[PDB]
Amino acid sequence: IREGELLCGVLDKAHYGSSAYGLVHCCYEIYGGETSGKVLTCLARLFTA
Amino acid sequence: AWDQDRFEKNFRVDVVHMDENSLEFDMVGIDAAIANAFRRILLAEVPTMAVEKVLVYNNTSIVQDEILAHRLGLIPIHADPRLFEYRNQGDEEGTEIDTLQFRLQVRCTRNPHAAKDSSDPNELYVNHKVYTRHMTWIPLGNQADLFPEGTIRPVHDDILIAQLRPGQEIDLLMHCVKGIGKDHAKFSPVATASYRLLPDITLLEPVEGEAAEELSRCFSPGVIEVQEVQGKKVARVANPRLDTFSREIFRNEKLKKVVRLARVRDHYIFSVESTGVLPPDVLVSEAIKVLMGKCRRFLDELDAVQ
Amino acid sequence: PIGTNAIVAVISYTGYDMEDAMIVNKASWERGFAHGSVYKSEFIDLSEKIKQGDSSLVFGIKPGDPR
Amino acid sequence: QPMIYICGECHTENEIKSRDPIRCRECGYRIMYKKRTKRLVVFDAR
Amino acid sequence: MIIPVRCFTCGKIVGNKWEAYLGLLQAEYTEGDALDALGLKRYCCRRMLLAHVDLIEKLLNYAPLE
Amino acid sequence: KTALEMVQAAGTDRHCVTFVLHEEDHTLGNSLRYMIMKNPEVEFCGYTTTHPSESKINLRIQTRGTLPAVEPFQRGLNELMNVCQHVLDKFEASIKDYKDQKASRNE
Repeated sequence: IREGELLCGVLDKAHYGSSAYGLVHCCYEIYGGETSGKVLTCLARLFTA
Repeated sequence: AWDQDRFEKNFRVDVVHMDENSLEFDMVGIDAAIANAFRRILLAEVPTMAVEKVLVYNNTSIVQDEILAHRLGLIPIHADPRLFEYRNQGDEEGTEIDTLQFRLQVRCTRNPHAAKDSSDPNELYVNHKVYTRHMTWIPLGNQADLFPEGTIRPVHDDILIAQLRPGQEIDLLMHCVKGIGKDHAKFSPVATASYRLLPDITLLEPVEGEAAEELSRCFSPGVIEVQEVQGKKVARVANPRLDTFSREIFRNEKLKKVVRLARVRDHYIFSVESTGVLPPDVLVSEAIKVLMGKCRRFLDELDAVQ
Repeated sequence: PIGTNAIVAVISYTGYDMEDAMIVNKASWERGFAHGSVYKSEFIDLSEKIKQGDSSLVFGIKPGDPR
Repeated sequence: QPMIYICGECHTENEIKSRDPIRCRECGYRIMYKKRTKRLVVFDAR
Repeated sequence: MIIPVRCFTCGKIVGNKWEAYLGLLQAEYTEGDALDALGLKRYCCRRMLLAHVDLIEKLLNYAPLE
Repeated sequence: KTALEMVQAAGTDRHCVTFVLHEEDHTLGNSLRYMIMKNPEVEFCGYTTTHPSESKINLRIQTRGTLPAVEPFQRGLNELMNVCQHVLDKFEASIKDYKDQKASRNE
């Protein structure tokens, strides 16, 4: 990911999963909390629909 | 973009069979998100009449009365849904305009002069299989002036309701009303309503030799007509419409690429199955009517707000 | 016989189904899918409490509040 | 009009009226039911 | 208990085929043929008869008959 | 007794606003939308169903220029209804055709 546009590679267990060095992991560290939570819920909704 | 006439050049509705309580017609040339709207409107919107209030006088059968009351509701009245009004809110009595009114009474007894046998109850009994022809319509006010004979009646006069033994009886007095198909499930005017897209079987190779045996068994009953231009059977499709995508072609490592299974883009095929409240044609027409009327409502509202 | 049949289609069509939660068509739940009823039969004896006289159970002569 | 009951083992009415035994004045056996009065009652069927 | 009125999955009227079912039974068809001749095609309506078991012809015997 | 109502966006006005129908399903909110889409002046058009235990939907419409969205909205309603009218005409025509034919076949 370079400037918020994924360019190669899947999203596997690591990132949206709850582990060190993940996507929702790092979002929270540098943006705050509420935006990480919003990312999580919206991404889940897309993934269901 | 959109253009009326470009479209209206294309649309055609071919019928392939209608009889009583059946219908099957190709809607070639419309886009999915409308066909889906038709099917939904059918299974949920064509209003119908039904039983929704049973009053009990003296139930003394095995069948407990709550369950008889609910087992009634599913019964279809064979009357006209277009000649009534939605029951005004409350008013259990109501008017003439918002009700039928039936009646059931089948007090049972023994057989007057029965033989020694005691083989079957029909010889041993009378009124022990309470059917629906023991229901009888009652008029309210001017229903007589309104309707002719032989209409108001449940649809089959064969739907078993109960079972009695000498000494037991029932006394009901129903109450019919009007409603829609989504407020409950005893309102669906049809059994089924669906659509599958015409399947299109294109041999990406001419199949030949002895394949005919396994091909003819790879597919639905009559699809590939073994054809013998020189006494030697070759295959060609008799009807690509008669198949359900067995997909039983792939299990043979070889015949996975000598054919091609797919769908034609927009070649929907409805099929309606009415219960009997109305024959399917009036059903389709009424569905379309209610769609159009809904849209008129919205538009006129947008108009009267500005 | 102990239970009633059913049609299963096994897909993740809603998300709802995981850790054993499952969705049931609402129509075929109106059409009669395994409706139930329970008979609880309480029991009473007025000999339980020792009182004077021939206490047995009956609506008295006295005009009961006519509900 | 008055109260009615049925004997269990033989099914023959007993009509308990007075202050009295609880035995079917013909049927030796003794345990009782009640009988149904024709009434009106509302019952939805949704 | 007694045969239900409308099928579970789809909605057809099935609350009448029972009598004709026993009928086409006495004429000795193998049930596959009976449920065919009675005009039922989608299987979710066939398992409504191929597996019903009647509990009033076995429960009425305790009738308080007279 | 509202049956159509719009809440005006904070960001701008009348090229992005969002509608709130009432009493609906995936029938309209999935036919009407497809109809609006054909219109080329519109940027964004999508719908959702705010709440399962209620029956009201949400319609989102966004447009390039400065004309409000009321115009694409209304023209979409009109397009759809004229469509259905033609379809019904062809339907009943074909019905009576095959009926009289079937009668003619067996006489």
